[PDB]
Amino acid sequence: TRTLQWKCVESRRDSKRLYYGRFILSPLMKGQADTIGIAMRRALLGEIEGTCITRAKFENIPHDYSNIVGIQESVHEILMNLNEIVLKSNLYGTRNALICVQGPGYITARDIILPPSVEIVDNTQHIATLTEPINLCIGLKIERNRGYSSYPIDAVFMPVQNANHSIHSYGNGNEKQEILFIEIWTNGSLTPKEALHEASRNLINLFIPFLHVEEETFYLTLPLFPFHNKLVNLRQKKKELAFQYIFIDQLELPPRIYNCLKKSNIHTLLDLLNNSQEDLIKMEHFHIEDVKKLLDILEKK
Amino acid sequence: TLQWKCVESRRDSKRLYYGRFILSPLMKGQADTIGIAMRRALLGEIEGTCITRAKFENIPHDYSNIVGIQESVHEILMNLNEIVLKSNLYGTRNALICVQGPGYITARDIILPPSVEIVDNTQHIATLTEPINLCIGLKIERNRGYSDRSYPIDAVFMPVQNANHSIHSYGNGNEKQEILFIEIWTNGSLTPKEALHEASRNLINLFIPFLHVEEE
Amino acid sequence: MTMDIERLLLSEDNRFEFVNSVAAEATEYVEKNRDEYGGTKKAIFHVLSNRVNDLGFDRPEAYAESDPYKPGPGYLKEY
Amino acid sequence: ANLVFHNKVIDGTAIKRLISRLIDHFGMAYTSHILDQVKTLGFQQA
Amino acid sequence: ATVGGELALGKNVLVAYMPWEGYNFEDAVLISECLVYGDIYTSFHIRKYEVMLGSWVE
Amino acid sequence: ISHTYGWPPLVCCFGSAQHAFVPSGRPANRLLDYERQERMKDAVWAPEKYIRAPGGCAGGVAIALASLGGKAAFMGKLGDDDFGQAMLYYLNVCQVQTRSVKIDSKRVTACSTMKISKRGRLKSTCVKPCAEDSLSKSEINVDVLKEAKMFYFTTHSLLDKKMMSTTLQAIKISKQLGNVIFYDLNLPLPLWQSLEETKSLIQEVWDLADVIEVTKQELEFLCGIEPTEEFDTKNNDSSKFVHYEPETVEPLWHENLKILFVTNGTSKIHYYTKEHNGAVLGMEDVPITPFTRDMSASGDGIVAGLIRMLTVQPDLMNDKGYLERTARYAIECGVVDQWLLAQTRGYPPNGIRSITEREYRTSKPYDEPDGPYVMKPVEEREYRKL
Amino acid sequence: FPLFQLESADPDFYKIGYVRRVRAYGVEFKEGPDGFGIYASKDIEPRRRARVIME
Amino acid sequence: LVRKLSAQELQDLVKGERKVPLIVDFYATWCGPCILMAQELEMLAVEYESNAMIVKVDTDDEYEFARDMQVRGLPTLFFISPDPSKDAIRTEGLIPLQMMRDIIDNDM
Amino acid sequence: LSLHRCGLPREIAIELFQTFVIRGLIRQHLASNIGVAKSQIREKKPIVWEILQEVMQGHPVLLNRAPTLHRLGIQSFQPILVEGRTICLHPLVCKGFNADFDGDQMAVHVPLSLEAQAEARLLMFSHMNLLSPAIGDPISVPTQDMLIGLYVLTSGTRRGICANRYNPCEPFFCNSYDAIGAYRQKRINLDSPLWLRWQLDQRVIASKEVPIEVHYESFGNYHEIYAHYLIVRSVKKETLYIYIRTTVGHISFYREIEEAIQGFSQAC
RNA sequence: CCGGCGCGCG
Ligand SMILES: Nc1ncnc2c1ncn2[C@@H]1O[C@H](CSCC[C@H](N)C(=O)O)[C@@H](O)[C@H]1O
Ligand SMILES: [Mg+2]
Repeated sequence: TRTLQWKCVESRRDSKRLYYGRFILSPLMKGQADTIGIAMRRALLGEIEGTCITRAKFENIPHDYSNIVGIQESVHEILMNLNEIVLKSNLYGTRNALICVQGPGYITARDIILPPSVEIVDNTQHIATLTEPINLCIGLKIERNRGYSSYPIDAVFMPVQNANHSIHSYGNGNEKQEILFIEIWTNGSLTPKEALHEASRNLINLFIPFLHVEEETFYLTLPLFPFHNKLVNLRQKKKELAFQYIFIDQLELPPRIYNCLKKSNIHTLLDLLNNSQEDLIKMEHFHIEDVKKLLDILEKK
Repeated sequence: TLQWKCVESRRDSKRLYYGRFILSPLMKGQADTIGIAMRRALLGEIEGTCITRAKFENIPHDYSNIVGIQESVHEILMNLNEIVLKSNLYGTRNALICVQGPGYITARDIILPPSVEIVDNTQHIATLTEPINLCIGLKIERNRGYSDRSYPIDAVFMPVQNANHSIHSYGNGNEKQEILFIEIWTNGSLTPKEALHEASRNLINLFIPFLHVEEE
Repeated sequence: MTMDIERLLLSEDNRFEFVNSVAAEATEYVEKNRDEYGGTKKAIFHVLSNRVNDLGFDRPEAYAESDPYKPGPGYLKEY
Repeated sequence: ANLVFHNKVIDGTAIKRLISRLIDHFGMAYTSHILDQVKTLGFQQA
Repeated sequence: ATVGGELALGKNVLVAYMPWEGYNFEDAVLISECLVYGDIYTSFHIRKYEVMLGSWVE
Repeated sequence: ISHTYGWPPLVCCFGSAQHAFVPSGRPANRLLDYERQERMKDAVWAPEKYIRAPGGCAGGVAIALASLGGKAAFMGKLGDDDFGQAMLYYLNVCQVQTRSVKIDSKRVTACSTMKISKRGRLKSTCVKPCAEDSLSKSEINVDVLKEAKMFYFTTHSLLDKKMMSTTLQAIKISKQLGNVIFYDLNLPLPLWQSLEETKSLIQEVWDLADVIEVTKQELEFLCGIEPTEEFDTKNNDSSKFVHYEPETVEPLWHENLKILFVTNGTSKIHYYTKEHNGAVLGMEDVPITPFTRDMSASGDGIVAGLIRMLTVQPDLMNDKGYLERTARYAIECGVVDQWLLAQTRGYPPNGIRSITEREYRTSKPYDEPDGPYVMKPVEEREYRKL
Repeated sequence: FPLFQLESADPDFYKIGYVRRVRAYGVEFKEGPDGFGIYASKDIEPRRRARVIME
Repeated sequence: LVRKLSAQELQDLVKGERKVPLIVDFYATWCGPCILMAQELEMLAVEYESNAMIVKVDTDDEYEFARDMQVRGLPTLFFISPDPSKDAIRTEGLIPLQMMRDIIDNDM
Repeated sequence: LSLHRCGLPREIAIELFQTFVIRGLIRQHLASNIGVAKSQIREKKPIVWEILQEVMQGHPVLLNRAPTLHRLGIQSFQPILVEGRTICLHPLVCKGFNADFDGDQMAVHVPLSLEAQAEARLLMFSHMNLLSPAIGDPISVPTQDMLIGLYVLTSGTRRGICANRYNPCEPFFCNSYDAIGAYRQKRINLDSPLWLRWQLDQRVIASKEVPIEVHYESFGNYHEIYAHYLIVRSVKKETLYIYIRTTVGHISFYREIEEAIQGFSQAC
């Protein structure tokens, strides 16, 4: 139905923690594919957030470079294994999880007691192996963040492993259209389609602030109310309104003079008073008769 | 909160506008991506209006010069390529030049389609000495930058002459913050604030389709 | 300031004498008003600006400038 | 500035000769800024 | 510095040979953040000095 | 003074400058990805019942059109009280020409004295109207009507008899001066029952309009069609987005009608002419907040985009490609406006407290000692066997 | 508020000098019936040392 | 505290008698400005602990009653005077709290 | 970095300027005495770095490499605070120091008295030491990477048999800004030939050669075609049009130098 | 807080 369409031309789950997806987007006007590709690549590699363990707490360890009797792996190896756990969550904040098991056996990623807002991507991820029945209690800390970073864990938050894109000529140069392909590799915390959608949303949220109102435009959720409060305060101890807040619309001017002031970027009474007669004379359709009648109108105010 | 502001504005002439804009606070790495995308959009995704074709009527014999005109045909075309226009036109329209005789032919002597305006009416086109009527049929188009005996004009659709971005970083310990600066130079057919808004809208329109869904 | 320093030496027969006179003037500035210098205002910069200003060319006092875009106290610009 | 328009090549000998002529004509303060700009341009094109 | 019975003093990293904005001027090397947060070139260093065990001194 | 009329052409928006006032809201269907909705249901807020408002007031459309770079003037009345002055200032700083706004010192802004009958069931029987209902025919600014090339108005102006007379006079005057009349229905709340009296009220203004914009629900109501589709079901079947044939909209057509726009939010916009008809698909998976759930900002943006594109190229009102591009532009404008409103208002947590989307998507630490996510003292451990 | 409230020499005379590194500071050239002359185009504030007028 | 009351209960309340101003909120669950007005009314009821009564009537469930009151949209407030001689005030839109206080202290 | 600036590590800077940081702390009443200020410096308080940054402004330092073979082996720079533990050095001053970035180190010195600071600022800064005292050649000349960049930029068009496969039996731009804008929009390459309208005097370095071809029209106008430019002249009028055949690279080099001069002139 | 020896870096 749509003239410009997008579709997933290939989806592949090579492993539990490595997803692949290729997407198409055609037809694009010449130069649009390059902009979309570069912005999408930078968003995928830098703007997508992930969740991972950032802090693990032990109880009977002198330092992270020591061993535990009954566990094959040292504390450093356990921390390295904990750093490789892939989690998924849509929420922010420093959630905490718990590892509370008794050996012997294998401690996999499905042994983590997670809060309801966090999920495990790969159940089979290894943490440690218990050879004898020793107690093992580990308290974990999980938060959602971007980029990368009780023993601290060097957490890498980027869930997109790699990205690629290509641009191909659509065909005859009627409008010299183009075809865009995008390849995304993720770690399973989100699908390549989810990564594409999240990158689009993040880019839009990055570009949309310029479409807001400029800083220091309204008087300081509902910009109307603070100015109403200012007017209410001005009603008591009557001091009238400043010329900056009074616009030339509310002053009775002939339509020609109003248009002349408007296209000269004159909007408020303060701007009108700051203007000089010579500058207004420089602007056409504005003769000395207009100058004197405008001065009379301002005097009447 | 994330806000933007214009920190500098100037108008050196009618065809040279400058503006400097700010955007803060931003996270690490965001300002560079925003600046790159905005610069690309400003340089090529903004539509401009230019004269793309000229037809010489009154039988000029298809020679290098016309009797009574100081400037040559190639010189006239080069002069026409320099005229700055703004419009909202869709498709292609036509403009005409009909100057009676001796005097100076400027942009002011162009009969324009409805939506087309002229940024500078003092732009010179041709000089006439002897009283000969000159008939030129101009073809006017509106296109993106990245996009019968009639002489073509190699128009470059660049309303934004130049664009730059710079990053200022600040921090006190573990919390950082960066500021984005964007400089825009336009040829007067559009203000730097208008250029910024148009670039943002074009980028957003470029990234809307990835969120499209289809009827089942 | 580099252009100003070059301009000031265009009228000096000896540059060593110029440096000595600038140092003496800065020393007098520091002795007269000790607490005004050492921070955002430097005595040698003030001397150079005054010598440039004495010719009739307006310059900021001691070439003292700050960043209007600092996001509040405590934030230090990272190069 | 009445600069000549080089249209052939800028090699090591040409840039050394050009800088020396700029110091004589413009001075060390002007040429110090020209060197800063040319350094960026050469790095940007490499 | 030994893997599988062989001397292993370094790492295999993706490398390009091109000038990049003067940050590899003369003999400088420009590297990626992946080598940092990936712990590709992280080494343990231990001094000796003639305090509780497992303490973070400063 | 036709030589002082610049570009773009001026647009006169006739009506009331209300503050966050919604005419009505009908059940609606929007295009959505439901796998994402299921996945992000704990972080993305959605209404249990999707109900869409057709838009807002004429002042909102004037503000939205100005934000698009168009020239907009608001014709209406405001009081001299603090609320009226604040509303006038807000319109002024939004680059809306307020020289056609009449200021009345004897009227109260957004307040009407009402006489309730306390014998039978209570009626209210409006006695003294509000400030933005008392614009007389003599207070109509004719200069802006000469300058303007398009006249915009809504059905909220036909509720009061004096307001209806003023609206009729303004429409007729604009028609004499060769303006294009844009009628945005935006059916008010009391008119959604007894279709016959709605037709009786809007019959005269309907025949004086060159461009008419209605919602899908409004078109079904005016054509006597009972919605047979299903609401609030997690799918995107084409029965929810049906392009009615020109025969369905045939009874509503008249001699001077040029374009009829049928909008389904930003999901789909249908355009009808006497020679071409079609629809353009859009996008409605924008951020929505309990403070922005009515989706009236999208309607205002759509109408503003339609007006902007129709005014910039008025000779292409019959061009099919230009109509498709206009519909796409209106969809984009509505999407942008809804996104901006969601960012500005923020989520619920003048007494008005709001939290950002970042705070809304922040969970509790779950560090309760009784919780199963904290290292309890060794007395109570409850190890699980491997 | 701003709203409520001897001839100059040939510009080419100074322009031909100006394009050849002639600089005049705070003064303008004026012509009268007697002849040419140099007059202060503004108020020259007395500084510590002598002020440069022309070069 | 604002209590959700039906058409007949409001019938009884107005046909009865009271010594305090009555503010009736006409709202719908699908309007965001209705939620903002609810926050404003909750703050006002905090300010007016017992000297005023604020009630809410759902428009979607009392559409005929809302039409009988000439409610032309949402949010809409009705200020009912305890004195039968005085007239009721209908406010359209998200009016500020100061207007509410001015109405209650001037024409209530 | 600028030619007159260097980057100082935070630890080196706080060590060298310790007394000045103590004075800055005490002066604004943020330290009770010298001991309290020293304790604050030892704790790396966030306000110590503000005072250090303030007091380093306008105070030069002297850098020095180990084998000082001539007087340019020690130079003065304006220190700025850079992150890390390394000294940031300008690339154009490495030849004077005989320094490369493969393990070299430098010593930093702080002039304390006002006379020493004046000497360092007015005699030892790199912007007044552009010439070598041995014979007078420039010492801060672009080298290596910058030289290759300039050589590639100013390497002109492919010509002759390296441009056309067969024996031949280009865009015209009003100004250089149009040509560079077309280059930005990927319409032309860096070394693609183009014709540039020239509105100045003939100042293009070229071989002293007569025109290859003169196209004389019977109406009076004649076109003189040289190897690198085209000149249009007439016998009726005094008009004279010049078009230069060049690339974007030559235009870019000329604009870079011209804009450097104009910006320096405007900034003063 | 003194000197020898060995190994290195530029
Ligand atoms: N104070 C004075 N009063 C009248 N004439 C003067 C004068 N000082 C100089 N002149 C005249 O000016 C001449 C010097 S050249 C000075 C400018 C000259 N008047 C011109 O218009 O070109 C002398 O010939 C002298 O006659
Ligand atoms: Mg070395």
